[PDB]
Amino acid sequence: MEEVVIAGMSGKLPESENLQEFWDNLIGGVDMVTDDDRRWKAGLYGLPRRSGKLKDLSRFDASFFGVHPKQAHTMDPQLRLLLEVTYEAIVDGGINPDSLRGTHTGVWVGVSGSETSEALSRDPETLVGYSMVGCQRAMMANRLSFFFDFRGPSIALDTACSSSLMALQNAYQAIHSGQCPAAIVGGINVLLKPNTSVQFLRLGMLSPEGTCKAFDTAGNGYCRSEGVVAVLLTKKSLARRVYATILNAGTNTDGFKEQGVTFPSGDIQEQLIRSLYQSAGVAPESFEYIEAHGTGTKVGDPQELNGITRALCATRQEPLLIGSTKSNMGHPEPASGLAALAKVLLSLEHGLWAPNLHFHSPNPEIPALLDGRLQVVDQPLPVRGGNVGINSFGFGGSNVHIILRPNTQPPPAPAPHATLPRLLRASGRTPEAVQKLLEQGLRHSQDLAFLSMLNDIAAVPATAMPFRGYAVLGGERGGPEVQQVPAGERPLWFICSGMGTQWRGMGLSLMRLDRFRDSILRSDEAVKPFGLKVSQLLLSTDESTFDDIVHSFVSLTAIQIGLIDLLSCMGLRPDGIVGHSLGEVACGYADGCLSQEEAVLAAYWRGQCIKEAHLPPGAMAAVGLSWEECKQRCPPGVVPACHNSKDTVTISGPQAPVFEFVEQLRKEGVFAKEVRTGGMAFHSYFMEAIAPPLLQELKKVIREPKPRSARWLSTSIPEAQWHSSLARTSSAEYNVNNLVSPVLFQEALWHVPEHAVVLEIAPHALLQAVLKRGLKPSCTIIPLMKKDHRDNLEFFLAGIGRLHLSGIDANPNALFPPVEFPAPRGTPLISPLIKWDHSLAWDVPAAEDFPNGS
Amino acid sequence: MEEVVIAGMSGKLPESENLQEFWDNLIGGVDMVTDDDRRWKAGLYGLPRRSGKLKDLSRFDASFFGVHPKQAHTMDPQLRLLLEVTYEAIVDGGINPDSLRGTHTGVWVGVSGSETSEALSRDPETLVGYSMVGCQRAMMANRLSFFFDFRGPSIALDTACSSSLMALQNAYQAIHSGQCPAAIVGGINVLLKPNTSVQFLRLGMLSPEGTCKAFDTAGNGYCRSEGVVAVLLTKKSLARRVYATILNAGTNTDGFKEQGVTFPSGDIQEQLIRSLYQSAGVAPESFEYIEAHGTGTKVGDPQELNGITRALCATRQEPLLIGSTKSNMGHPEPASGLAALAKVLLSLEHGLWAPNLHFHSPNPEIPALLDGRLQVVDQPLPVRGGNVGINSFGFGGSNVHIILRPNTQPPPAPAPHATLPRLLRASGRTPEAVQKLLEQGLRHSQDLAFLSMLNDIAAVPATAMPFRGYAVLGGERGGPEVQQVPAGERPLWFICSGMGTQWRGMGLSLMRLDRFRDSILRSDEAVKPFGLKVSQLLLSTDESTFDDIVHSFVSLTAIQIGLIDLLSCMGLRPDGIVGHSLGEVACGYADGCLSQEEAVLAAYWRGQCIKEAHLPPGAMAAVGLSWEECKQRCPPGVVPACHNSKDTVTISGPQAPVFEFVEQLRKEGVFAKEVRTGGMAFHSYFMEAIAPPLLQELKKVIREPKPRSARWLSTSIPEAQWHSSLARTSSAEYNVNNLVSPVLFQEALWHVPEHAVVLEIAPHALLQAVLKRGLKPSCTIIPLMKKDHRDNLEFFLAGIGRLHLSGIDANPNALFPPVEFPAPRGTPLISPLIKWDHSLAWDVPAAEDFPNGS
Repeated sequence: MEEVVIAGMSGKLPESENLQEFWDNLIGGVDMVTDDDRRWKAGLYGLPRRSGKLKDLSRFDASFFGVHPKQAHTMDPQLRLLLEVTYEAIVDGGINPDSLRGTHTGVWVGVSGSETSEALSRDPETLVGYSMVGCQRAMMANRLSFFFDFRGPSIALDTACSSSLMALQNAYQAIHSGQCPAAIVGGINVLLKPNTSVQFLRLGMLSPEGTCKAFDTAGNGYCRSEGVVAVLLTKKSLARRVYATILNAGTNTDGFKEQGVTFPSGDIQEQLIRSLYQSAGVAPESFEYIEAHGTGTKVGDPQELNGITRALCATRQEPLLIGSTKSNMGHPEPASGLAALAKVLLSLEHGLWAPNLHFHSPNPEIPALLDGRLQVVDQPLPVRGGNVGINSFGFGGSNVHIILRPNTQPPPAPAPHATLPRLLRASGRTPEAVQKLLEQGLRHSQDLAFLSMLNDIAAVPATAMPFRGYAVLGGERGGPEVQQVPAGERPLWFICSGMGTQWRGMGLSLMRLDRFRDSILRSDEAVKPFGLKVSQLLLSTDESTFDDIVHSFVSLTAIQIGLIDLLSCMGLRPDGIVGHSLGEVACGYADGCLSQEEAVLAAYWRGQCIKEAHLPPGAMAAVGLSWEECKQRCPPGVVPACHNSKDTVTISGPQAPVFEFVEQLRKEGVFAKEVRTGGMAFHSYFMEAIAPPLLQELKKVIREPKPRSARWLSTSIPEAQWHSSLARTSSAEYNVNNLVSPVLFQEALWHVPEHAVVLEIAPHALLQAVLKRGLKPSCTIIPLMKKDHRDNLEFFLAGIGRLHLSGIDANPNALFPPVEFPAPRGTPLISPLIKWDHSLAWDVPAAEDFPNGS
Repeated sequence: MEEVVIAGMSGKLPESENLQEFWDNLIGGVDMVTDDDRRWKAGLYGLPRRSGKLKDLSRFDASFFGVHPKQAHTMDPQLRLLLEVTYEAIVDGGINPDSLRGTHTGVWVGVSGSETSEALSRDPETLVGYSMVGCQRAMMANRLSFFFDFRGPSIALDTACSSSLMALQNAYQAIHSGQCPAAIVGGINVLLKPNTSVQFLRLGMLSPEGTCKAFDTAGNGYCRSEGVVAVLLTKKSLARRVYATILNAGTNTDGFKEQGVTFPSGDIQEQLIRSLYQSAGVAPESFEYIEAHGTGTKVGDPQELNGITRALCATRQEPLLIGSTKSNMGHPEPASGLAALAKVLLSLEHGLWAPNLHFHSPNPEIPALLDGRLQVVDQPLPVRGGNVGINSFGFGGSNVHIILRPNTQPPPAPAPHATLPRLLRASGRTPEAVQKLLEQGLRHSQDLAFLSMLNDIAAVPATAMPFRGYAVLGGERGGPEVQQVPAGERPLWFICSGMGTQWRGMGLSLMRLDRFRDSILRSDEAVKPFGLKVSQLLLSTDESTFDDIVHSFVSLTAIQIGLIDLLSCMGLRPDGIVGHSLGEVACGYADGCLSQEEAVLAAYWRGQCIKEAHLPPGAMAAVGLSWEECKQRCPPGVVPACHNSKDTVTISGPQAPVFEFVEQLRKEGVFAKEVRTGGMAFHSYFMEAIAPPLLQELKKVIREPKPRSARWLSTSIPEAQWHSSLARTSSAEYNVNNLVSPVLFQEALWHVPEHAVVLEIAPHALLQAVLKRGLKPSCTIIPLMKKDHRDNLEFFLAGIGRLHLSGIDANPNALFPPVEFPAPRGTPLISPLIKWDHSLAWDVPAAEDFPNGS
């Protein structure tokens, strides 16, 4: 009752390390079968010289899959290759494999031989026990279920040549019945000992020329080949990527035949095909292509093709295209179904049917090839539309047939959010893997679904993949950044600065993000009744607006609240919060003890009470003196205000004490930074009378307060008063004490741990130099906005990107509108982009480890 | 949506050639594991000396399964044994295998090793191609599907130790979904090369003592064993025999474990058990026995038993019985599930739980064994009632569990038809097989369901099983009769005699049969209005009744019609019909051109017209003269009447011509048999006037006649008049010509073919001596009734029995009321009663055909 789709694909086929190399060789018309001594001699025992073999067989990333190096040498090579391509298939689906770690997904593998098992057990005096664990035929599925933590059925089955498609049929029935949510289908074949080829030669099944002349007059046998293929099957609701939908799948057996056990029977195959499409409810006119078994034998090809033309070409009125990938590749026996399925799905993805090789004249015993009812694809011709049938028949008599419907999702309509720059994060075992992923993301910068699945597969722990990277796409600067991430957990800390950081155009560039704009409009409707709206303070800003201190207060708190909201939808939960005056006001929303409206009205009421009453113009000169030397060198009535660092302390007072330290700024090395904000002496004794009018207004907004958390480190309260009744809750008296007390921004900074990642929440990171000398040198400081930046959205996205390079997982897909659930076809492949650590070589059995009759 | 039942069982286990030998060894407490050099040496390579092995491995009936003797030598022995036990399982179900020849039944076999394949391919210069066909792992299922002509899925699967029960689980899902009507589940394991045992020894899994000390403190490993088991699964409506009903079946996998791939996890097993019974809807209180995996390892037994006591023994209030057949037998790896299932089903059939061996003290790490919540069966204790759970866990991590409910059908209530004698037919390859079946049927003569399934499995062609036999059970004579049947088809011919064969008590003994009594009452209601009823002519017969000729006529035709009805429900369709006067009247009902009422009224009207008019008393003297000499030696007005043979001709005439040939009977060798029937000259010139009154009455009964068939050979019409208008239909003029013409019973007999089987339909076979000298000597004449026989039902059943020995298939189950569809439990097993032609020895690989490190 559930729809079953094909979600992922990966493979290793002759002269085809990756699935793309496979496709290229297939459409290139290259003879992937070769005459090389890569496994045994050229023509020993009278064997054919030509065979299809894999490029390499001794490469395995043993540390990733957690196998001991002594156990990896005594493993079946086909199991090592199956582990790697099984990871690559899940990643090709767009699914992180960690989301299937407890589920009931099953594994079905089609194998037919275990030659490594009998090569590794020839000497009973030097045996090891690990050869049983790494080479037994059930372990080809059980090791996959063990590593990927799969709780479903784990079966290895052998059904001769139809073994791989039979596994697909059983996995189909498991998903269809609701037993399993997902499944993995595999198929493996490796040619190691020549005695099996001598057996097939004496049976009469091997061509002397080593060629599958499919549907040809000169066909006299097949050519043996290798291959390791895996696909990922899932229900429709879990699929990020869809290649095709399996309409139906079934099987039968020939039964008794007078001719023999080996001989094919086309009547039972015709019955299987007709019963399948009937039960599926599809008309035979709707087909356009059928991938035949097509092994090239003398008696098998007319039986199969006459069965096809009886079941399908009765009342059709159109030619039916037919092909066979064994003419391009050779015939891997238990892995022939998934290799043909890979060719079909690659042909559907690229829009062109891959041609057949070695087809010159039709077989005269097949009359449908002579009048045009069946047409062999011998040239590349485009895909028009309809269903594709795939059948594979074993020589024992097992018949399997699949009907699948390709997906035809068009590329989406253009949208105004598609012009915004995006983030792309990557991970890998080596720097080259991260470079490959980032450069392929740069090549396809306008493909939104491709970037979404690439961002989805990047959340791997640093112990598994120790190299991470990022690149900002769609911007003007660009540039991949790759570095090695240290292992372990690093705490994330939030620091939000105070006043003096406003400018012309605060956060406009990232007003294009929807969630930031929603937060800004929420703060707008909150201050709307109070004769104010921060939207004109954002868009219609000139120099007559931010010299006011009320507008500066609300335009600081709203921007910090919007940044915290963006970080909260990002998935990030802070471990420690420490602010600075109005930053400490926004720390209430950062901690959750405040909400939007109370924070914005508290900031506006602070500004309103300050602008209501009037006190002598104040100063904020900054001097190059410590905290203790400033108390003894100020005149009476002049108080130190800000304890930023051990060398930077801000003084507060009137103009004549400000003019007093102009002369002492000439003396020695003393800073003469006299930056003021409206000429008002915040954090001073001049506002001891400001609090009682202000406190009255506040009690009407932050009534029934909530207690502060242990993560919030207070900066207006000294350390010995942290347990008092005033500093447990974020009440109205807590906020008015912030204005009348000096900010202690040094003793809060020494409680930050050793390897913390510090995020600065400010419209301009002017506290970055203070935090560098004020914190431990094993900390990372990341700014989020920069004053007078042309595209501040690119600056924000680079901060999120280097947050990925520190070790904190943060998915930038949540910032943008989500992509529709089926990806459109023609989306680029992901499984060729995965690279492993292949610096080591492992043991492979040779031809001398098998009995030669000596 | 369909109920799945276990219908058949067969097996070959250590020291257990048949399933009964297995049961005996199991309850006998015999250690089926031995220390003999039956496969390799005693303790070479440091291997344990003890192992469980089959009794013989080189026996195969190659001609029955149609394999060439050169192909049989290069076959896997385990496939040969699987073919034989697969036939035995179907026969044990009570089902003829020919009724599944076109159906969609599937085959699932659990294998794990193919050592014969690598022993037969060691020399690439002397290879043969047949070793691929007979030893490839897919062929273990494909050869079964090929021989038995099965169209369903044919899969060989390997899932380590749980491989046999996994096949049962998949076959369960196929029947449950409605995909398959029936299925065959197999499991095979054979120990041939010692290198695999050395691998298991180095892994640490083998006990040094070669003992499975299940649930014991001293358990340190398992003992390797052999075994070939097959069961037959079917839907409920097809089952003649039910062992149990599968309530539920399922599987899962352990997934990732910190301890390793090999280590068992009881938590996932507990989850599987709890999910199964929940989905099945059965309470955990309803269980009474669970067959554990019970391999005897140090860390596996506490994990499995603690998982069982968490899933099952939470709120139970009763002890739960637990056992393990591996303590009796050893551990066959991929065939452990079906062997345990065989032990459980044998224990349910015999009413006693088979005890465990080698259990002395409980494992201290299992606290449920120390307080009584789990109880080990170490003594034979009776079966009380409830469900039985069977689980088998592979060492790769595959977990499978079965819930099955035993059938508790009581033996039926006694009935009056159970005292009647029955027929039992048998077939076999040898005379000893037929003798075994007949003597086991004699031992259980009162078991009706057992005899019904034995009669059902006996319909095999003579080319397959050339020895047939029969025995009449419940009679007083008895005696098995065994002979060799000649091959080919033999035509069946019906001959029904005329008058002069009546006696006192015609057919009474077989009035107890229901269909004969129904035919008699149908003829009774037909003649009821005509002031007659043949029931008092049957029961209330004395010597004042059958001296009348009307009663003799109806009591001949009714008995012959009832015999023909019994033969028609028997399944038999005649090839040639030839009668004799009133026999030729009953030939109309034999041919189908007449019905019951027309035949009975025609016979009664012949008698009524004969008894109406009166003619001079006639004679039927019989003389020892030929047909031509009788015409020249009779006086004028005296006509020869019956041409029985070349030496026997009946004369017809008055008393004074009858007295004339008394004197000539003294002369030479002339018979003086003057037997008359009422003193009336039938087949003579004295009844030329009898026909016109008779014809008038007949036109009112056999109005609108039907044409005679080519099988009916006329005896009142000469050969040259066979195409005339009088002899094409069985009209009223056809019957009145029978009375006025001589019967030509010789020229009809020369048209009978060479090897015909002749059946005599008469209440007393007085024509048996005539047919012996009148027919060819290659014909068999079978009488059906004998005059003055004490039990004529035993005489009829012996005729049907020797009809089976001729070659004609005839099932005597149709004569009696049918047996209810589920057979009651305790019905004797059938699969130990099948014997083969095992006079030849085939090749088995030795230990020297494997690499020893030389």
